[PDB]
Amino acid sequence: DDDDKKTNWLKRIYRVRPCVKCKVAPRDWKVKNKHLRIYNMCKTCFNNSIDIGDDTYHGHVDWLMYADS
Ligand SMILES: Nc1ncnc2c1ncn2[C@@H]1O[C@H](COP(=O)(O)OP(=O)(O)O)[C@@H](O)[C@H]1O
Ligand SMILES: [Zn+2]
Repeated sequence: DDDDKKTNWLKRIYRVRPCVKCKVAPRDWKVKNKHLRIYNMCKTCFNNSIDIGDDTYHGHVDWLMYADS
């Protein structure tokens, strides 16, 4: 099944690129209808970048969740 190719790519994508900032925690994400949105930062570093006023790492990549459009 072609959806399983997409699910294990996403599974991988998420497990091998950790938080841009701390580079150990993995990334915050959320599901938005057909897409998985992977934020660049883990939650803790994200909240901290608001406190310290850095917004250099702010951002996300969306990924279509399914093999077919
Ligand atoms: N954990 C995080 N790491 C990096 N950037 C983030 C994180 N959470 C939110 N952001 C950024 O802050 C803004 C708010 O995003 P989000 O709540 O996904 O937008 P929307 O509310 O329109 O869905 C976006 O630029 C998003 O990329
Ligand atoms: Zn982090």
